[PDB]
Amino acid sequence: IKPKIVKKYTGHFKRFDSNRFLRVKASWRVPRGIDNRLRRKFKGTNLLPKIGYGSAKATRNMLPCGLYKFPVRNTTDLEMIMMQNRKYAAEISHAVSAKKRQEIIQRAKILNIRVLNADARIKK
Amino acid sequence: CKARCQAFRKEVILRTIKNHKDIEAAKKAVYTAKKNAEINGDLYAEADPKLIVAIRIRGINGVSPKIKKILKLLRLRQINNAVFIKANASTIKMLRLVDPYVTYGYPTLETVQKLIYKRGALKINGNRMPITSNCMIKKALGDKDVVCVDDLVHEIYTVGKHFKEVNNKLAPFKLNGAKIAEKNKKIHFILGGGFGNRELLINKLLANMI
Amino acid sequence: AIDLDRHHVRKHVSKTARGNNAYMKLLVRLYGFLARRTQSKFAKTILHRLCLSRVNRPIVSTSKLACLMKKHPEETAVCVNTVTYDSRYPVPKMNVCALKFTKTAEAAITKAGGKCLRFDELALKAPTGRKTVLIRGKRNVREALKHFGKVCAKKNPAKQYKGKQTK
Amino acid sequence: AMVKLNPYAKIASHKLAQVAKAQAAHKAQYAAKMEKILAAKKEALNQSVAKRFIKVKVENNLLKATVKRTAKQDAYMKKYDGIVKANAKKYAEKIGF
Amino acid sequence: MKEYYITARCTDKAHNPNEIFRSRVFAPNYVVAKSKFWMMLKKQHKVKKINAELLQCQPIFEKNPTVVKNYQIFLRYVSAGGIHNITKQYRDVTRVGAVRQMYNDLASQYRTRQDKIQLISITTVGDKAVKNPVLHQFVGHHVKFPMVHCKPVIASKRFNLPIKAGKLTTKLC
Amino acid sequence: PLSNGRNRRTRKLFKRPFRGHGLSNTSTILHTYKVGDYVTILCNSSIQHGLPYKAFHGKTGRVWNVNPHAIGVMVNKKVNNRIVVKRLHISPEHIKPSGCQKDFLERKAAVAAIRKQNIQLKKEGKPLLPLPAKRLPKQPRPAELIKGADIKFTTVAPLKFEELY
RNA sequence: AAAAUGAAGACAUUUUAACGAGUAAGGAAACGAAAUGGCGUAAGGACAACAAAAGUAGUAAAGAUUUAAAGUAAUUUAGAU
RNA sequence: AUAAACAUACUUUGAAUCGGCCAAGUCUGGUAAGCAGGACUGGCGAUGCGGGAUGAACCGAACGUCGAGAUAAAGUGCCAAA
RNA sequence: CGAGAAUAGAAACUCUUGAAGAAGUAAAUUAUCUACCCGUCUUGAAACACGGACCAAGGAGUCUAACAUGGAUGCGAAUGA
Repeated sequence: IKPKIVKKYTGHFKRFDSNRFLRVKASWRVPRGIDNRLRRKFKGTNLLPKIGYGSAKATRNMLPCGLYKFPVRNTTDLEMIMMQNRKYAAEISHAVSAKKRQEIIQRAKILNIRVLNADARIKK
Repeated sequence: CKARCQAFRKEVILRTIKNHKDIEAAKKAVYTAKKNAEINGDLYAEADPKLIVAIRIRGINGVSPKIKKILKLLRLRQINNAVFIKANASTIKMLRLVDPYVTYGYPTLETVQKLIYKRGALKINGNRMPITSNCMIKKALGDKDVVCVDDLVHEIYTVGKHFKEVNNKLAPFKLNGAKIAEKNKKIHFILGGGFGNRELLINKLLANMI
Repeated sequence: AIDLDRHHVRKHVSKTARGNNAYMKLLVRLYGFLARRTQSKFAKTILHRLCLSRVNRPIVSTSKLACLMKKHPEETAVCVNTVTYDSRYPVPKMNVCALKFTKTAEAAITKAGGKCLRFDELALKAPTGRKTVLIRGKRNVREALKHFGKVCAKKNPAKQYKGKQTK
Repeated sequence: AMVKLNPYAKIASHKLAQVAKAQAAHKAQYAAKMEKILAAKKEALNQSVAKRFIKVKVENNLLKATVKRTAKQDAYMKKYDGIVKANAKKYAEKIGF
Repeated sequence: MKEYYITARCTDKAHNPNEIFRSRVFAPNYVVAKSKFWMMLKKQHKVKKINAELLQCQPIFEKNPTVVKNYQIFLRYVSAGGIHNITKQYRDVTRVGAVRQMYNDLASQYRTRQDKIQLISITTVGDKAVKNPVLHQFVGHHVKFPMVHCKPVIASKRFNLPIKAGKLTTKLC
Repeated sequence: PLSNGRNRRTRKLFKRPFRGHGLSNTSTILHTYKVGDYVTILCNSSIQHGLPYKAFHGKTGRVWNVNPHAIGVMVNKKVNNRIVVKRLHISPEHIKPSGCQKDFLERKAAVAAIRKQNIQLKKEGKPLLPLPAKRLPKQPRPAELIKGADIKFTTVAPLKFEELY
């Protein structure tokens, strides 16, 4: 089973004037100017992050496959979610070598756990 | 155990039968008096209404402090909010002072029923709980000898002894929007506007707002 | 919108044991459960007084307990605060329940034949409270209260924080 | 939900139905009547324009009775007509100031 | 526009409670009719709502709304200069019908809004007593005229097409 | 811009009432004030000694102390955002008995008469009389019938305008 | 805000109701029914495969460029080079 | 009479601020001023949204993210929904 | 005719599309509606008010000492030493 994950806003909340100047990055910063077009919520430019945009509590932080991410560094770290294979999905860390990745990928097949990095660092 | 449900249902029917007797009997007496006075060639003076329903017409911006307090005393703290008000020298003067911000008039029995059944609510433990059963009405107003919704309607319409306690338990109704006036709500209804005393014509407005 | 007199703000009442004391946390757990189930105003009172700040839980000495227990011979004084010892005056025989007993106060109460209880034992013995006398210490005896206000005031002057060349 | 709140709804709905059913029938059993009195004043019209319509003296009683009533009720029809004539005169004088 | 018959009595020290005031008020509804009645009582008899009781507010309906009558209206209105008394005549079948004509006519010719006109009285006059220069030509028995330049009539909005086909023509009707 | 004199703006406030100059009545100095009474402060400009401040004129206060020649009065004064208690000592010439409780003391007497009759009736066993009804704002008057035999009608219509010159 | 439940679940519990604009300014940490909740930089003390070889790393670390995913957001996570 | 228990009474510690501006069935000086200065209230400042073509103040109405409807000021020849 | 009540009765379905790529999402372009230059002083700035050509790194409420209030802590006619 998988609930319908509903997102209230699929875009990105870009910083103000980030499109015009390359020194202003795209990471959001609430404008604190006294005459700012955005913080005054004008027509056209009135897009600010608010708590109302938050997604449903039931489906928050849930991957599109319907499971919650769980990072693992070795085969032992897989045993912490072997009771909840219908809720969590494994995630081999970005620094785990290719040798340790095969043991994690093989073991998760034994324990019937879905791995999202099953196609990482595969040989030629 | 749950055999009291049968006894409670019978008791509610007896109260409902009794209440409809009082409303019907008073209606007959008024009709008979008018009929007889016409036969004798006399003049019959109708009684003034005892119940008044008032709706808040204007918003919360631009209200003088005197008007701001009166609208708070009548529980008209939001636009399109309706309450039941007793009629006397004090309240009629209070409504005249806040005339531009409210329209009011005299409800009919059918108007009272529809407002209570559809938009009714009670303030239980500080929570605005909508009316769903006679058990909650009995819990809130059992001490005041109002144990069913039809007791509640009869008390409001006839303004009984416990009107103050019953009326104060009823949360202010939240109404829809409707065509407020012919010209606009900046003039009195007498001039064809929106605010002021509409008398029995307030039931047409309430029909579109319930 | 709606014309509210004021908006919703947190009610300024504490409802848990301030700080990270594991034992005081359990005592609030015990009496929040007792007051919710037994519905006794005594457990409601003790639970409320367990959640006050340290400054608002003033001490009660053994002299004050003795005077208040004079015409209550077979009773258990209940004060939610530390019970100090008044070395000026003797301590009679009585049972006290308190959060903490001073080393000398506990010896004085015990040596006279009395008993020093904790709040867990009191709930075990008298949960709703039957032979207990509720006692709290004095709040206005703090020296900080002397300097509050205007020292130039004609009616109730303050007390002039001492400093440079105070005469 | 209405029954749960107002158990009297069943008493004043069945009894309301019986009011409706009969009241509808009264419309029917007044149209059959007003079919006779409307088909007895046609054969008092197409029988009056036809021949007589100077020869303006046409019979006073071409209209024929269709519903039969006793003599006592006949006296009450003229008693009622006198009252409604007085009521019309009573009202007209009043509003005429 | 509707006509109402209103009565009331005054119960106080100044006025004896055996004197009943009557009036016939033209108003869009009974609420407006009462307001015109109460102000008439207050400005002419010092009678106020808080010290008087209303008795009747029944409507008045036209007895024969199928007979064409020449109505005469005596009214007084307020202009930039002062207050004037006027007498206008209208041809209609109802008393409330002629008053509707009077209010529209006054607001057009004299630019006088409704809240400056007081209708003193409305009566009915004969055929030859109409002195209106235009209306005097229709009170006769043998009025006759062809309505020329008729625009063709549409049965309903259903056939009101924006663009038509072929040429267009008026009607001599 | 006024000045800050003790008796500024008192050309009309301190003037004696028309044809009311000269001495005052002797009931002013003969009326007996008791602690708890209600009095009204009314400055008498004819007695310049002990004249109360003009801001207390007409304020209704309570008698809190009675001295040999002066009557203590307790009145409320408004300050920036609070109300303070003012305690004065005024000679009887500058005050006046207050009738603020004139009707309240009459309804106190009515309930006392009923209560006195009730205790006698309870001793006799007969039912007790009820207490007087509370005052209510003007209620909607009930329906009434008017006998038309002695009823006269007068038509009301708008009046033809007549010039005032 | 009020009721219910409460040694550990978990999503900072469950239900009901009311509310949510805002410059200057305030709301330090901790406080199980938590007296606002969190993201990031660097260094110090611990913890990190519980069965005696116990976090990742030449089977490719940090960093850099991008593609996608999670979060209202600060940001985090993973793939490829 | 009506309203009021997340009512009421506060205590302690402290921030920013005291250049203001507009409206008017108001007033004073001035010929007058989008001038200068005041009484009462509401606003702008601190404020976006719908309307007045445009506008700090006018009219309606004050804002968590959305869907569906009934509306307000005001409008319905086209630009422009009617 | 009929409320209460006693007694018996009944709801589990169809079609289309999708690894020959469904639903969703993202990027580019097009089209309708929509959008004045940020920071600052100011009653009021998009202003014909000042600073700003662009990018990277650095960059500004800190430390010592006296007092007070306040939240957590120890002891308590003593506390600290």
